[PDB]
Amino acid sequence: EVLLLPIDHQPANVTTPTLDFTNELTNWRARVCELMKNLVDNQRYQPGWTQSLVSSMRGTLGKLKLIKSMTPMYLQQLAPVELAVIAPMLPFPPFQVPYVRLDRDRVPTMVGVTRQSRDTITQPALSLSTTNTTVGVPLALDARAITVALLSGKYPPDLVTNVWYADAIYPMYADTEVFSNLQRDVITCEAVQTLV
Amino acid sequence: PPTASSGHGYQCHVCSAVLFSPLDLDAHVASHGLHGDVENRKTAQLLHADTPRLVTWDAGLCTSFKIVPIVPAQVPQDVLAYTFFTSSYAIQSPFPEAAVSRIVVHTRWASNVDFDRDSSVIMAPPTENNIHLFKQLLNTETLSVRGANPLMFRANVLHMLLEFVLDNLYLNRHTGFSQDHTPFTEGANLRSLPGPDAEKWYSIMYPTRMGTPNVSKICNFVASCVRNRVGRFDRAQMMNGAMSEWVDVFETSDALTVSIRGRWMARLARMNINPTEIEWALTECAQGYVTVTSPYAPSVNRLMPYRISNAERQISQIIRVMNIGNNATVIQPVLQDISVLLQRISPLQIDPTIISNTMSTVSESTTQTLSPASSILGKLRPSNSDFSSFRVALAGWLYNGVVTTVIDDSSYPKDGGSVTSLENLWDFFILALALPLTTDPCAPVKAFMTLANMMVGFETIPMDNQIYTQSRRASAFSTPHTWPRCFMNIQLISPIDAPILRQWAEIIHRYWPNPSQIRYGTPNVFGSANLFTPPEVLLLPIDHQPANVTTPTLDFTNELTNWRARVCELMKNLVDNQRYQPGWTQSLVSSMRGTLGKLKLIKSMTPMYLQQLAPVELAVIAPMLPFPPFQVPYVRLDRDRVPTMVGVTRQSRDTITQPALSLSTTNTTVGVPLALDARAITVALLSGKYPPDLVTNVWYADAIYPMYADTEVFSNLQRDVITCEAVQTLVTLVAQISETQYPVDRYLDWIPSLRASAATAATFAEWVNTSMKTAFDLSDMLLEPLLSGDPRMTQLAIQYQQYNGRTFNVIPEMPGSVIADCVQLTAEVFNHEYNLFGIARGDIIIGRVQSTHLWSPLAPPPDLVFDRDTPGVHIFGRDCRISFGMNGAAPMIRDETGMMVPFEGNWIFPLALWQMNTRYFNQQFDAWIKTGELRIRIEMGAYPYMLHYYDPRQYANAWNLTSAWLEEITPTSIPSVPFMVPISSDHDISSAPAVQYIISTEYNDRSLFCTNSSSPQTIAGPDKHIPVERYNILTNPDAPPTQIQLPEVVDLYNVVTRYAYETPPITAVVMGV
Amino acid sequence: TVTSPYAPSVNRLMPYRISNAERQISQIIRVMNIGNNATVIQPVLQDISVLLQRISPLQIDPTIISNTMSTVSESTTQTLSPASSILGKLRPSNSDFS
Amino acid sequence: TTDPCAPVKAFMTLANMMVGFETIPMDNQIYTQSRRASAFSTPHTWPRC
Amino acid sequence: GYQCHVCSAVLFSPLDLDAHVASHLTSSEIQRHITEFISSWQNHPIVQVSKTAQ
Amino acid sequence: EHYKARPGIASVQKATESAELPMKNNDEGTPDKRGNTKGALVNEHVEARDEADDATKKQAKDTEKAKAQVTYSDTGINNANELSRSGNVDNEGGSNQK
Repeated sequence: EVLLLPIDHQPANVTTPTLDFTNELTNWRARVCELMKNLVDNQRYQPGWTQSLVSSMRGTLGKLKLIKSMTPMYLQQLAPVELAVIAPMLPFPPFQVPYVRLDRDRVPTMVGVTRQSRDTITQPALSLSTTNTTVGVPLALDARAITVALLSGKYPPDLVTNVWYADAIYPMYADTEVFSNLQRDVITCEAVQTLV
Repeated sequence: PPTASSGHGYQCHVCSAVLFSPLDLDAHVASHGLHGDVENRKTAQLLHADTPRLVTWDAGLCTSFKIVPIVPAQVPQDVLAYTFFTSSYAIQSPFPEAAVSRIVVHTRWASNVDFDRDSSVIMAPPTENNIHLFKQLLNTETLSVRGANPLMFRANVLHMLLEFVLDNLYLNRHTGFSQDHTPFTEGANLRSLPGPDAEKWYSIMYPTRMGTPNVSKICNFVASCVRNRVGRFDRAQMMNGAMSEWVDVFETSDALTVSIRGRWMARLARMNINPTEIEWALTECAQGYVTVTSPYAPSVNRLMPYRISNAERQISQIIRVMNIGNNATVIQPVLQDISVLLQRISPLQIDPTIISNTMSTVSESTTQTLSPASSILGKLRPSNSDFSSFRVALAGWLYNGVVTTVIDDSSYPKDGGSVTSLENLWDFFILALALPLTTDPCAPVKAFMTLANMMVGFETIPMDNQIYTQSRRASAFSTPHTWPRCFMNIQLISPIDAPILRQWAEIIHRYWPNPSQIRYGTPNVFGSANLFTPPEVLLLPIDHQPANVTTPTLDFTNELTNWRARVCELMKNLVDNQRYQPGWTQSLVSSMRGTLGKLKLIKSMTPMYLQQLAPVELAVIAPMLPFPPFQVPYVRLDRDRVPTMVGVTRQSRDTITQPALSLSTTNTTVGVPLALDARAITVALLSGKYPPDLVTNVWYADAIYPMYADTEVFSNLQRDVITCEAVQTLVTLVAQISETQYPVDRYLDWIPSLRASAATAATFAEWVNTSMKTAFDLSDMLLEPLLSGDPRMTQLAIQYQQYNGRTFNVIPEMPGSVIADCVQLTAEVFNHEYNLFGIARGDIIIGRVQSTHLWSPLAPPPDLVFDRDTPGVHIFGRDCRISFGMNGAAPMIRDETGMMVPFEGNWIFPLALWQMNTRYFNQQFDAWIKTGELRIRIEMGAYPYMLHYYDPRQYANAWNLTSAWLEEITPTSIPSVPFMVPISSDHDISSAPAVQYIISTEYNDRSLFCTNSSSPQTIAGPDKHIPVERYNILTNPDAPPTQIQLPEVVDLYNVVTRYAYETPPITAVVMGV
Repeated sequence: TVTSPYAPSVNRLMPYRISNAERQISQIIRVMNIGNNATVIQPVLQDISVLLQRISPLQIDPTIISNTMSTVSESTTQTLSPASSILGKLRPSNSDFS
Repeated sequence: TTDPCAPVKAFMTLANMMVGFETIPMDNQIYTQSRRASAFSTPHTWPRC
Repeated sequence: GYQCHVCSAVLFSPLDLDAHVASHLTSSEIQRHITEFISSWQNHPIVQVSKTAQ
Repeated sequence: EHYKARPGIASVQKATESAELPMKNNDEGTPDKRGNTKGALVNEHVEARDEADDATKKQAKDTEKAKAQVTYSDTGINNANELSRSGNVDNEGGSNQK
C-alpha cells in the first residue's frame, strides 16, 4: 500500500508561511545556518582573518536563512503526491528497501536473490547484486546543484493545483502501458513454472 | 600621482616661444597670466533621493462619476409634437438628455491640474466591452481578449480601487467668481473655471439655475428644489483687495472624492510649519554661527508640508540601513563626501614641513650605522599631503552603527620585529599614536598587543591559549572574546620580570580616550533621527571641552598631548634600560634621547582642534545630511558593554506575531569594517597649524553660511513620508487578500478569489509598488528591500547585542496612513455601491422565458428565483458523473446526496464544476436548456456584465448570446455576462414576445439614472425618476449642508472647500545675512 | 476522475486480472536483469528525471540568490568578501538541475 | 540522498574539519580523526561517539 | 608619461613606476656585504627546491 | 480552440513518451543457439568499469553539457569486489577462450 519516502509529507497546501519550522527542511537549514553562525561567533577557531569578518559573516548567513525559496515546501507537500501518481505508470515498478533514521542495526547492506529451495543445501551461488560495497550500484551527484536547487526556486503566480494537475496528469495517462505489462507478467510467471 | 607626460604641441602667445608639452604650455601661460550597477543605483539613491511631488492643484471640479446617454430619445413622434421638448429649442440641459441614461465612473474628466499622475480608471458605458480593466494583474495565461479568470477578480478590484484612490490626490484650487445678471439665480455668484470653453460647464455645474418650461422629468425634478443653494456663499479674505484665502461653493461633486481630498488636505495641513519656527530651528541647528530672518507681518497663509513625527524618521532610517546592510561600497562615497565638505570648512591647514624643520636640528654624529632622524623621516616619508584619510577616520564617528574604521595589515611590522630594531620601534610609535582615533572597540588591545608582539624572549607574559599566543600577529585581536585577560587583570603581569609591559597597560587603562558628547539639531520642526541613543545628542570617542576664547593659541593641557607624552616617556624608559640595549654607542643613544625630547615637545594645533573645535563642526554638519547619523554607545576598556552585532528584521518568523517575541531570533546583521592607513593619521595629528590670526565667529560664519541655500533636508522629509505611507499601504492591501497578522476588516470577500500564496502576494505587492512609483514621479528604488523578503508577515525592528547577552531593541509604532484610510473608505462605499464599477452581486439563473412582459433583468420578480432551501431543488458539487440513457430512457446525473435524477428541475452549481467540465456538459445540457425546462442557477458571487437593448415592438431571442457565453466559458477564464434589457418608451406601444435566458438574482440596477428625460411620464418600460436620494441638499430643506450619507450613496452634489494657498521656496521667505 | 460508460453485454472480454504473485516474480526477473550494470538503469532514471522536470510546478532560478546577495562589482582589490565568495562558489550562471 | 550513512558522513566532515582545535575519543590506534569522510561508506565504520 | 624622482627615469605606466621605485637604508659597505652574502647563498641546494644504485 | 494546456499537453506528451521506453536487454553471459556465451572475452572487473564509464559518457551526451554532473564512474567509493555479467566465464565455471 505504501511508498517509502525518506522525508515526511503533508496534505496539499499552498498558503502557508515561507518561514515555517514545521517543515523539516526549513528547520534543518535554519538550524545549520545558526550552528555555523555559532562557529563564527567568537572568532576563536581561526586566526589569520586579520579583519573582523564576523559581522559580514553573520549578515550573509542570516540573509541566507531568511529566503523566499519555496523548494522545501514543494518537497514537503507536492512532490510525494506526484511520485505516487507517476509510480503505477512505470515500466519498472518501484523496488524499495526500508529507510532508517539512525539505528545501526536496521541498516540494510546486501541484497541477494536465491534460486534454490529452502530444504536442500548446495554451493552458494550468490547473486551478482551482492558484490557491491554499498547496497546497490553507486551514483555520484553535484552537491552544488542540490544546494542551489534547494536554496532557490518558486511557483507560477497563478497556481491552482486542481487545474494544474488536471491538465497535467491527463495526457500522461493517455500513454498508459500498465495494461500491457499486466498481460506480460502472466507470460513471465508461466514461463518460470514451465522452466522449472 | 604628480608627474609630467611627454606631450606634443608647441605654441605660446605671450613671449612668443615654443615649448615641449601642453602639460607645461598651460602652466607657462598661467605664469604669464599671474605676473604682469544596482550598487551604484542604491548609492546614488542614498546621495540624492528623488523628492516626491506632494502638493498638486486642481482647477475645475472634483467628480469621478459622469452621467452618460445610452439610447437617444425620439425627437419626432406622432403622439406628441416637437414643441413640447427642450432639445427642439436648444436650451442646454443639466443632465444628459436621452431615452435611457446611466451613470458610470471615469476619473477626473473635468480637471485642469498642472501635474498629472498616470493613474486612471476609464470605464466605458456598459453596452460594450468592459472586461479589459479586470484582467490587468495575473491573466498572462488567457488567450481570450474577452476573457478573465474569476479567481483574480478580487485582486483586480483592489488594484483598480488603489488606482482610483491614488488618482484623486489633489486640492481644489480657487479660481474666481462672477456675479450673475440673469434672473435665474437671484443675485448669486457663479464660479468660473479655466479651459478652452466655459459655456456648457455652468449648466453642468449648477442644475437648479435652469428654467422650468414643462412637465418633463428634468424640469419636474428641478422645480421641486431649493432656490438659493448655488454658487458662492462663504469665504474668508484678509487683505485689502487681495487673494481670498478659501471659499466654499454649492456645486455638483460626489461626496466620495470630496471626502478623499478633505482628509488629504487635513493630513497635509498636519505637516505645516511657519517661518518663525523655521528661523528658530535653523538657528538652533547652526548654533548661532549663522542667523536667518523671517518677516513679522500678517501673512497670506503659506503652505509648507514639512513637520513630521519621530516615527517616520525612525522607520525610514530602518529601511535605509536595511538597504545598505553589508556592502561598504555604498557607504564609501558618503564618507568621502563628508571628508570633502569638512576639508572645505575646517580652519586648520596641514603642512608636513614642521617635521623636517624640527628634526633637522636634532643631534647627530654622522659616523654611525644609523641615527634615528633619517629613520623617522624615511618611515614617515611625509612629502605628499593627500590627507583625506584623516577626515574619513573622523567621520566614521558618526557611523559606528554601520562602519568600523580599522587599520590595514600593511601598517603592521611584518609578523613582529625586534625592540632593538629601529624601524620597528618607529612603526610602533606611528601605530600606537594613530590608534586613539579609530572607532574599533579592540583598538586598545591592539595598542597593547603590538608591543608584546614586538618583544618576544625579552619578557614573556601569560597568554590565553596556545592559539592566540604572544607571537600571534596583532591584527587577529578584533573581537572582545579574544582579549587576553592578562591585559585586564594587570596583576597577572610579573611586576619585576616584565616591568615595561606592566606599565604600558597602566598607560592604556588610565589614558586611552574617554568618550564624551555634544548636542545637535532640533526635534521641533524635523524629527529625531537616532534611535539607540536619546535624541538631539551625539556620541564621540574623545572628551570635548568647549572653547573659552575665540582667539585660540597653543597650550598642551589636553588628552592627546598627555597620551603622546606618556608614550614617549615609555620609549624613553625602553631605551634607558640597561638590559635591552647598552649595545648602542653613546652618540646614537643620546641622539635617540634628543629625538624623543623634540618629539614630546613637538607643536601641533591638531589636538586642540580635536579637543576644542572638531565636535562643533560635527554638530553643525549633522542636521544637513542626506544620511542622518546612526550610532552605538562608545565604551572603552570593558568586556561587558562592547557591542557585538547590530541587525534589522523584515518579517515575522512563525505563527508568533509580536515582534518583541519574534525579534532576536530573526534579523539581518548589518555592518562592515573599513581599512585605513595609520601614518596618514599620524602625520595629520603631528603637523597641523592655524592661520596666523583667526577668530572663530568670523571664520565659521563665512565657512557655514553658503550651505544654507539648500532645501534638501525638507525634500528628504517628504521622501520619508511617502516611504512610510507606502509601507503601511502595502501591509493593508496585502492583508485584504491574505491571512496576515494585522487587525484589518476584509470587505470584498463576497467576490471570490484565489487561494493565495507567497508568490502571488509578493506579485500583488510589486503591482502596488509600480503604482506608487508611477504616482508622485519617483524613478529611484523604493519598497524593494521589503519586496526581497516575504510581504505577508512583515515587521520592522532593530537591535544591538551587548557582549554578555543583553539586547537593547527599538520597535517604532506605525503611524496613521491616509492612503490606507481612503482605500478602506472606498472599499466600504464600493461594497454598498458596487454596480458603478461594472459589478453585480449574487448570481444568475439560466432558463427559458417566453413572455410579453417588460421587466428589467437587473430587477427580476421573485417568482423566478430559487436557492438552496427551496423545496424540490437538487444541489450539485464534487462527485458528479453522467450516466447515459438507453432505449429511450432518460440519461441521469449524480446528486451530492448520492441520488440520481433526470435533466429536470431547478439546479444549483458552483462555477468551478462548470469550468472543470466546460466541454463535456455543453454536448449534454444545451439542447435541454433551449427547449426543455431545465433551469440552472450558477453561483459565482461577482462578475462583470454586458448590456444589450432591443425594441420591444419586435421579436427578440437570446440563444445566440447565451450559446456564445456558455461556449466561451473556459476553465481558466470566463467572458462577461450579457443581458437582454428593453428600452423604455413614452407612448402606448404594441407588445411583442421576447425570449430571455440570463436573469440576475437580486437588484443590480442601481447604475440607472433616469428614463426618457423629456416626457411627462414613461409608460410601458422600466421606469425610474431622477434619484432624489442623491440630491439630498436640494430635496430636503431641513437638511443642513456639510451633511453626507456616504456609507450607502455618494449624493453627486455637496458643498466643497476651495483653497488658494501658496507653496514658496524656503529662500524666497527666510534668508540669512 | 474517470468514467467508462458501457452497454450490458456478455461476450465482451478483456484479459487483465492477475494476482500479486505474478507482479512479484516479474519484479524479481527485472531485478535479476540489472546484472550489476550501469547502462541498464540510467535511461529509466534519466527519463523519469525529465518527466519530473516537466510535471513539476516548481521552477528554479538562481537569481533569487543573486538578488538577495547584493554584493556585485568584484574589484581585484579584494578583502576576501564572503558574499561574493559564496556567489562565485555557487555559480549562478548555470541552469542545470538534472 | 538515499545513502544510509549520510548523517555519519555529515558528522565526520566537521570532525575532520576541526582537526587542530577540538578532538573526540577514538576507537583504536589505527584510524585518525583526520580521516576523509569519503571512507565512511558502510555501517561497520561508524564511531561510537 | 610618468617620471620617477631618483635616477630621473621616465615610464608610461604608474604601476611600472611603482615597481621601478620598489627596485630603487644604511651604509654602502653594509649593502655591499648583504649583496655578496645573498649572491653567495643565492643558488645553493638548501634554498633551492624542485639504472644503478643497488 | 480556447483553452491552452497550462503545463502544455504535447510538452508533457514528449516527456512521457521518453519515460515510456521499455527495459533494455542485457543478454551477455547467456548461452546462444549453439551453446556458446554471447559476451566479449573480458573479465568483469574491467567490464563493469568499462560499461559504467560508457553509461556516464552516454549520460553526458544526453545532457547538453560536456562533463556530466551525475556520474557512475569514480564516484568516491571503491568497487573492487565487483563483477558484472559478460562472456569470459561460461555457465560451467571455466574460461570461454574456446
